[PDB]
Amino acid sequence: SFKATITESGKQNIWFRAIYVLSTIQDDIKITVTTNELIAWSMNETDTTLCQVRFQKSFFEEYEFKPHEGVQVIKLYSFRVNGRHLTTISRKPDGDGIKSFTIAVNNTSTCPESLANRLIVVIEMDSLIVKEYCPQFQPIKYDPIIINLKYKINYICCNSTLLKNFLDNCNVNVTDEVKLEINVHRLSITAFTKAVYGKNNDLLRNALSMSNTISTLDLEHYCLFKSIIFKLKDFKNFITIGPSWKTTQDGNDNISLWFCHPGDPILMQMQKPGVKLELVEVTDSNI
Amino acid sequence: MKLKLIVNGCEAPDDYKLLRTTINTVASLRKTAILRFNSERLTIISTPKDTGQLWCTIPHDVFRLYTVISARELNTITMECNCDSLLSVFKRYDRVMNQGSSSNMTIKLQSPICALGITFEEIVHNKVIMHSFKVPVKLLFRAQDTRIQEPMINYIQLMMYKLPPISGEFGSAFHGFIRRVERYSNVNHIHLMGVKVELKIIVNELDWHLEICWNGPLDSVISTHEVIIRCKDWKVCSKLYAAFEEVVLAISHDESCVFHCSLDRGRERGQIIYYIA
Amino acid sequence: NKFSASTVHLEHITTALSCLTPFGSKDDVLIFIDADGLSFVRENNHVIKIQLLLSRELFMSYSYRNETEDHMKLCVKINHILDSVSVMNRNSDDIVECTLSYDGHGSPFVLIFEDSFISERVEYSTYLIKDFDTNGLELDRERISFEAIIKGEALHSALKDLKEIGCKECYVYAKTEANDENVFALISKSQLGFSKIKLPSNRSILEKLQVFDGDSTTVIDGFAVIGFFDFTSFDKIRKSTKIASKVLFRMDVHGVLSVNILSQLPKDYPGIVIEVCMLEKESIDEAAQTEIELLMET
Amino acid sequence: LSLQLPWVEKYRPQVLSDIVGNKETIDRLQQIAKDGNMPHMIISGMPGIGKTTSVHCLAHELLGRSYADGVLELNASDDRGIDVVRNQIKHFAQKKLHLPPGKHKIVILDEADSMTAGAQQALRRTMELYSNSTRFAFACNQSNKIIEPLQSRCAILRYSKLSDEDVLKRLLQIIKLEDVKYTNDGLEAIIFTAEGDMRQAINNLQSTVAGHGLVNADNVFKIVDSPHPLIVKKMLLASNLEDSIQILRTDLWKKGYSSIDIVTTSFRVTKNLAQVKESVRLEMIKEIGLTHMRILEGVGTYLQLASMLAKIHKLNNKA
Amino acid sequence: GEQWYEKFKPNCLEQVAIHKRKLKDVQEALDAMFLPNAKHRILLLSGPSGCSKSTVIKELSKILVPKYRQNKVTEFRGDCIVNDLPQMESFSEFLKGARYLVMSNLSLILIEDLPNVFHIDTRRRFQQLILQWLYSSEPLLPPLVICITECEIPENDNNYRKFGIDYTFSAETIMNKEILMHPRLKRIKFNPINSTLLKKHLKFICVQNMKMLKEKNKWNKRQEVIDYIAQETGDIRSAITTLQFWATSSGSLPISTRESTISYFHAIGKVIHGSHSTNNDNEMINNLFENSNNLLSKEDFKLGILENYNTFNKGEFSISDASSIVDCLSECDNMNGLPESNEYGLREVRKTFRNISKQGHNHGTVYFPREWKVRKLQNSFKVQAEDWLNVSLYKYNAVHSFRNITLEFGYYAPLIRKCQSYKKIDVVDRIGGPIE
DNA sequence: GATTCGTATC
DNA sequence: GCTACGGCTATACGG
Ligand SMILES: Nc1ncnc2c1ncn2[C@@H]1O[C@H](COP(=O)(O)OP(=O)(O)OP(O)(O)=S)[C@@H](O)[C@H]1O
Ligand SMILES: Nc1ncnc2c1ncn2[C@@H]1O[C@H](COP(=O)(O)OP(=O)(O)OP(O)(O)=S)[C@@H](O)[C@H]1O
Ligand SMILES: [Mg+2]
Ligand SMILES: [Mg+2]
Repeated sequence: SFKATITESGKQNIWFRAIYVLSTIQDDIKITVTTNELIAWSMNETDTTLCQVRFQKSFFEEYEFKPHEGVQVIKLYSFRVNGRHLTTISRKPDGDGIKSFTIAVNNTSTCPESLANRLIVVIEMDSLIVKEYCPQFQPIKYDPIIINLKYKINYICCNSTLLKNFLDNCNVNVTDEVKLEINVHRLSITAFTKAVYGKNNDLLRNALSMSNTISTLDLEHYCLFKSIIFKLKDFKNFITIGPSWKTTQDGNDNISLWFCHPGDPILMQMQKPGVKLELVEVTDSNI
Repeated sequence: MKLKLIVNGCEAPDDYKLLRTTINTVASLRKTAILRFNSERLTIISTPKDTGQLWCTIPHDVFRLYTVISARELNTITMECNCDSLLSVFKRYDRVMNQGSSSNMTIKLQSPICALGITFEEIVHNKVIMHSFKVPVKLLFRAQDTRIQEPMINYIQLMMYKLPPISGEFGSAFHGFIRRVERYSNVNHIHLMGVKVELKIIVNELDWHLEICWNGPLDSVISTHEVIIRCKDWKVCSKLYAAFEEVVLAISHDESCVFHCSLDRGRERGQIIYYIA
Repeated sequence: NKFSASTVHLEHITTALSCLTPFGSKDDVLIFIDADGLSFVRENNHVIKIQLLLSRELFMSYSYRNETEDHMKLCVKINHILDSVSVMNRNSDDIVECTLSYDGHGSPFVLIFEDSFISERVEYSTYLIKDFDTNGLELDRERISFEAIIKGEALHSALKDLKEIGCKECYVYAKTEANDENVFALISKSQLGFSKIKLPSNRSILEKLQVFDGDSTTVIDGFAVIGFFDFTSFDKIRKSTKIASKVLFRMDVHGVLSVNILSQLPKDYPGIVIEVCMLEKESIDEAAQTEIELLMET
Repeated sequence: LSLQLPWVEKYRPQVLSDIVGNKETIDRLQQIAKDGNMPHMIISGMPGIGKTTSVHCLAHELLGRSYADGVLELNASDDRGIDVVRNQIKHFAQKKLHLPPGKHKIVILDEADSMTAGAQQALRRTMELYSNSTRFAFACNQSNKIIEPLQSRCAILRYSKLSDEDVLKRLLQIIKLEDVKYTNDGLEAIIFTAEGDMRQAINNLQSTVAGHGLVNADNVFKIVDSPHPLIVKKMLLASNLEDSIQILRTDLWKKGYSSIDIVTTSFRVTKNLAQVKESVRLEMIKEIGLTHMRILEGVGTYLQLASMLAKIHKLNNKA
Repeated sequence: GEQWYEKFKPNCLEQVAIHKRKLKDVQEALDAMFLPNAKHRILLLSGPSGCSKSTVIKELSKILVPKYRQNKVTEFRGDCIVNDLPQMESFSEFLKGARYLVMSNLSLILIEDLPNVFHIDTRRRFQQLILQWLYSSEPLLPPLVICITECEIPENDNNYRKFGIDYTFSAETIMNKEILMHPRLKRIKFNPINSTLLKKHLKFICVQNMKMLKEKNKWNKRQEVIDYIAQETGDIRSAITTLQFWATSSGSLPISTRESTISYFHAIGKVIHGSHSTNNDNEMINNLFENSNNLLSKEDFKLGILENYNTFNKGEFSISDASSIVDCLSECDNMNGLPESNEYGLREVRKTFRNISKQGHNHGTVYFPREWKVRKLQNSFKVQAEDWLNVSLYKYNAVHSFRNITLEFGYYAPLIRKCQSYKKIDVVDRIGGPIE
């Protein structure tokens, strides 16, 4: 019914760091198979952050889809698989190279019950070792986000190198608030933390703020068609997915942002030649 | 109570590295340390009051500036300072001079709980970056100061041994001798021995018995001498010997052990004494 | 003393001893001392046994003055030798010289290390020998169901993958086909589900796979050999496969598996012969083997 | 040696029609097995009355050929911690195995009384979310050892002690399938020594036929003894002291029973003793406990037991 | 093909089996915390299992959230193992992500499945995070509702160092005194469902399953089943489960329901005044010991008996009976916690109060033992005596023992320091206060 | 299980 | 080609 293969090192790297992030956003990763692309997405338990990756058909050397042979007609097949179980399959072993990563599912009447409701992943190493896994999956119903056309509304385009360095400098253990303060002149991003006070001013939680101001010269494209606050861990992980695939032909290494008000969610979207990446994150409505 | 000092690591490397030798030891031993700023000399103290005590003497000529005035006797004011913060500041200056610089440390006593204004400069490559730090300290009272005195060590007919310098041929061999017992995980007591010159590291237990020996030459300037010591104190002794050329070892029969370290600055000589019960 | 052995290749002895650490590192190790060499036999729960082999040519000196007895058995705690021989033999100008000796019963096992200017000495008091027979955890020489030779690197990667995917239980396949096709996979039951690591049929990885009829002489094609082994015991060979070039696998009809680690310093000595005998689980389930077979079909 | 299984395992019922006793519960279990809709159930009772062989047979009949991949048996011999509940039970519940309509996956959590508290509190959510596909069958010896929120979602099935006729029927079935010579008094003695425990009846019958062959009262009572609670009851309910001391000595001290065992059984017998005034019962409890303390402190002698019996008779005659 | 407690769940608020006053109080509280600046920030709901503690919130949300939401509930899921998330920070991340649920995404956060509060290290983190929520400086936060089921933790560990969480799973053993007494925490404790709403909501299910109950001729013995179920249990889920298990049956299987745990004061009242059902005290004591051993086999119970035996006749009984109660309670203290000690100290008291049991007696109100206050006063005395010894050995030179302090230098020395020093920094008053 | 207060209902 | 250091992981400890 579906068969996809990966035969590139960078493609396997981005696939692993794409899935590793969706596994650390939600315990189970929901994957929808389309006729033109493969979509893997993950939603928070609080329904506050969503990351959706879309590996085009050209991203896979072999891409076959036979939905005629659960299924939602909009013919799209969606299934839910454990994120931790999937991220331990796509990991690159040390000392060996994955010459082929095949992801497939054949849900027919002839297929045995040992493979029924069991996702089929076949890995061929450079040492010719064939490692086949059969993780179970649960067919679910895909629900698409209109945010992509809802507010595809000032737009921010900045290179992800310096921002990635700044976010890696920050830690999610003590800081989880990101203030993206942007004006027409400059752009400043500070990772701060509010300090709550106990009974008698006692420091229940301390306040740490690491600020990094970015000049508009480093900024690529901005148009005020602005203070926004959101989380840090989701933004950090979504930032570390595009760099994973070392691509020099596209030369993107940049992120696209959209937000309207402190109430509406902010959309962050990264671009790759065969991979479409987006991050949905709710914003603090405190005006 | 006005205290102000200026240190330059690049100007004098020996007195500066002995300051690094004193700070690392008081950091490794236990948290917090005692700093008595006598008008002519400094002494950095870590008193746990069985656990060992270190008494390192730091002269007044080591720093470029040693202005010290107080209402107590001989201009003595005594600090209690958390060693982690000053160790971090000192490591920051080590990295400052490693990257290439020659700036000095301006340390001032800015206000019983006080703090030291340890400020210095760093230049990256012709940029001015000022590093300001404030380590919270407490003021020890004079009555509390006189409660702390250096442990006394006698040798009516005991035995001090001259440990060969680490710069010599046998220095590395003796360092390996001292660190050989440190490789074992399940060791807590070491039994030192004294014969007059051989010294042996003996660890006897229920089912196993170490008996390491030193077959090289030894010197004793001018009878059995055995003591039971802890392994952590032996690690501190290893670290102290690694940074000292002149090391003096004296062993008492079932009473105590003393690890004496001295640097010949000649000028008053800086000495480090590790009293071990 | 009654026995004395010295060497300088402390790295080899350290690697041999580190292969006994997977079996606990907080218990007793039993040592054989005969004219051929000295060995470390270690057993856990009477279900797995590992045996080293340090030849006499490995050490520069091997005297063995014990004319009265053919071999000497001593029992000491394993952790202490592991901590002692880890000198790493630094400062190559002055090589740390080993010295192993054992004067006999009542005498302690001595490990004298010489650093030219330093002569340390460690004495290990031996313990009473437990009433257990090492011959029990041994494989037949006439009932071999299958015999396979696998290179060390591929096997080590397979065990590393099995450990990473959890692998609470493991299975072994060995089927020979009449068209010279040989299949060998380590099927495992883990949190993921049903996972298979098929070894390649090329001679660079599967040098020789021969499936017998329980007589170690007949070559039957189209038959399958199934071994259900607990991965707790199967993981003990992972560290032994990290130093091996070729691994010999042999199992019989009585459910014992012999992992023969072949490790490839003096020129005369062959190497460390590490033998890890392992017992098969009873497998009260009967449909599990049918599911294994069906998974191997497709 | 031989591969001949012990009759406890050789004659374990494989169908619900072979499980004797609790007819009103076995019939309901068969009705569930035929209809298909199996509610969450907690089966509790005394040891050896058929609580495990009932759940296993019910699961077997309910799932047919899908038993290998439709059940998840987690016993106390497995690490039934909170991590296992959060991972293995969750993944088994999330499995989407297709079953005949009305059938459900069964999680046979045998010996659920030994499960920890956090594991049960996670099991709460496990049966709350995944209840349309999998069903939980708790088997225990004490229902109060399962937390109240877990007992709320289950249906309590209380197995009772087996009577003297159901055990006799099963024993006769075994004796018919093993060609065992017997006599009626020997079988009655086996039932009497079983105390409503089928396992301890099969074991005693096997021991008797192995040691002597013919199942009579002598061959039974010369290998398996009369229940010591019933001898302690006879000792504690005597009239004179010289008639209770005889039953103490010649039936509990020269037979090989420890003094602490005698006192522990005496406390249980006193708790369940009937036709005895409550003041007498509480005084007997106090006197048994005072001797229990002395025995636990070291003086476990026959003189102390004699003194305890004498004080019991003292409280009996006037106090 | 479904359980009857899931196919007959309330769709509206009028089908929820809850008392009208309780529903009104919860309505007022919840409507109070949905206001912009709410005095209460967390709503705690305590009570036994199946008291509609989550069946009322999940139907109040459907009528309250889509009224203040600018243009249901967000349950915390314990079994969510995120990669790169230690198992102690899951609730912290849930709280951090749940603070953004404000207008234009407003949702009431419900915490029914609490984190693993049976571990000493994450219970502290739970309490600290709840305190941070209660002391949050954020001017705008979503309402928070925590439902804790009061159930007795069964005896599984083998140690006398068992804490509160190893005896009872209640709002006191999970939340500290500061959170419970916090001004911004409204606690609405629940009660078991009474025999009237349980008798009505089960007859509802019966008249919906009219067809199945009529086919099996189970319509003439119906009320004899609903009344028995309502009289036995106060559970809305177990009652429906038993009703389904009885209606789906085709025989004479005796129906059963989950057992209730007798509380502390309930067991004290059972021991002192006796049970209304069983007239045999031996059976009552045996069932109390076999159903509530985790409470009877303690020291607080034997202390409560001594503190509450005077409330039988408000103190109007013979002193010869009081002596026969206290001497047995004292003899039980020397038995070193043997199982034969509690069974004697609970039987003698019951026999004594039964032999004097006559009608017309106006009993008193029981109370908790006061030893916990005595121990705290003793600790205060210990601290004061330590300060006395410290100040008597640095401002002077004299070593004195603690016993001598409590006997002579805890009263005479304060008077001397009140006259020698004050009359003509230090200790001047009696140690631990006067003897009143 | 006890008392006291407060309803709802027959 | 070799070494330092960061990431991964097994193991002892703590309440
Ligand atoms: N009602 C019964 N009919 C037939 N055999 C029975 C019956 N009850 C027990 N047995 C026998 O008891 C053995 C199995 O005991 P189980 O049913 O596993 O015990 P149980 O009642 O679950 O008690 P626990 O909880 O395991 S101690 C086999 O020998 C059965 O044949
Ligand atoms: N009329 C009713 N009133 C209340 N609950 C009902 C009713 N009919 C069915 N139920 C079900 O009974 C159950 C009661 O659950 P709740 O009491 O709300 O949860 P709970 O209070 O947390 O109990 P625990 O502690 O989780 S077992 C739910 O599953 C309801 O769907
Ligand atoms: Mg059983
Ligand atoms: Mg609920």
